[PDB]
Amino acid sequence: EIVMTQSPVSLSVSPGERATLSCRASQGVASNLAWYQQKAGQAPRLLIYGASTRATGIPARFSGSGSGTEFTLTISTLQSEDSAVYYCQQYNDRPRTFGQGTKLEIKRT
Amino acid sequence: VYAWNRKRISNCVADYSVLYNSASFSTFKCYGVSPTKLNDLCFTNVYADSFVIRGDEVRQIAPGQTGKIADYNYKLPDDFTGCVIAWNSNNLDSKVGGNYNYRYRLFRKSNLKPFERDISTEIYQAGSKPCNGVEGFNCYFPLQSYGFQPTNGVGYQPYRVVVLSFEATVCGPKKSTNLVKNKCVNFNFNGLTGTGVLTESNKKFLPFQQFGRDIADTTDAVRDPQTLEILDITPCSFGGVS
Amino acid sequence: EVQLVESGGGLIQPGGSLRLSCAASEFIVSRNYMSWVRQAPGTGLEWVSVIYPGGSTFYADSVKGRFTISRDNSKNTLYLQMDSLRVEDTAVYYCARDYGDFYFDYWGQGTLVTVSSAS
Repeated sequence: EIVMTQSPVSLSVSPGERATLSCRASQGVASNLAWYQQKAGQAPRLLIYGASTRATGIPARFSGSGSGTEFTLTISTLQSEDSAVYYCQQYNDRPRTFGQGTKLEIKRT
Repeated sequence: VYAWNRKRISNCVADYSVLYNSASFSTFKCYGVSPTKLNDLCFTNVYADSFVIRGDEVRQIAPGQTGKIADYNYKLPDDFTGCVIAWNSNNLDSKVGGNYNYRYRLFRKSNLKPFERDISTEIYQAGSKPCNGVEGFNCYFPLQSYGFQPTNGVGYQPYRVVVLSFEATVCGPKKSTNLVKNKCVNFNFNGLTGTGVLTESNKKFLPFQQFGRDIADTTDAVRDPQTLEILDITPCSFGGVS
Repeated sequence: EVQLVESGGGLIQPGGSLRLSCAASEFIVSRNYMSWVRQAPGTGLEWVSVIYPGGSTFYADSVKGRFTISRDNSKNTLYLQMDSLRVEDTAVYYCARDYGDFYFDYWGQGTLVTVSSAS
């Protein structure tokens, strides 16, 4: 199976800096990736499906792309409601394995 | 695969060992009858169901299987006569960036009956609202498209699969030897079994009728069903000894 | 109204049995594609099982043979009976509606099961 790994496992970023998150896929998938966002005690929404399309109401802030063995999500202007858990999940291999979660928070005073 | 092409094959002679020995086919295993001995058996009508799938679900082309393709695109009966031919088609059916002409029924109302055809692209009802022909939330298109690349994995590649289904005219080839003259042979011409020596004859057979006969009916002459010449049949030298 | 409300969690002995439920809203359990997923801390989010329209029950290789799923068609409910629970099975379980076997469209709130030698 594809065992997921997030390299930036914890990233503290200023309120609007165009932050960069990533994962690597341990096997070879063409563009079979979806990005997920789980908020604090909330339902984990999809962000990106097919690694290049924004599904429904997903803004132009999210410019996630990547292929093969390196995948990257770009968050642009960083409202404080984006301080959440970012997953990446493949489409190709049964059983489906989610990402380990990227903990993104915004530093305050 | 959802618009799976079915060809009726009737009133001809079918050759199956050429398909068995070609070695261009990845999966060739047969249910109901061995591939060697389905050439000496024969049927009434032969159905050829051709499609292109992804190669990872070729186990789903089998009697009594579960999955998207077996239950919503092409269903096999349990009492299945005939079998499955599977071979790779990555150099023709897969294009760079995605060949998306091939589609499969991702959603349906129920499972299929064996040998059922579905072409209807009516909008699916995942939830409860009048979808009214348009696409929207819980109102999806029931067909999902195959994504074919030339750089992907081997089972995740397009595979051409042709399934032959059996059920009486469609009977196969027949040849053993040459014709054998002036020696005792226990011949078999079209099914008539007789023993004797075959000789050149002067009996001017009329062009329609096949084999000769005499008074106190014995099949003393024959034309061959093979090359159309005339052969006397003489009984095989049976005298007593003193 | 999209709701997937879950129940059946609680503390059980390692080697005991329990039963889950996922009441669905506005769509049909027995005719749509959904899945049972788990989340435990330290580990990632993990797929456990998926269930089709009528279809077949597909399990993870770790829990194959142990969990079972038997959807009950009296209402929009989805169950999972848990037998022979190991020590690593402390997780919150979520019922998640799928787009076939591609991607998790919707999720529940999850019911969390803790298994331990305590009270």
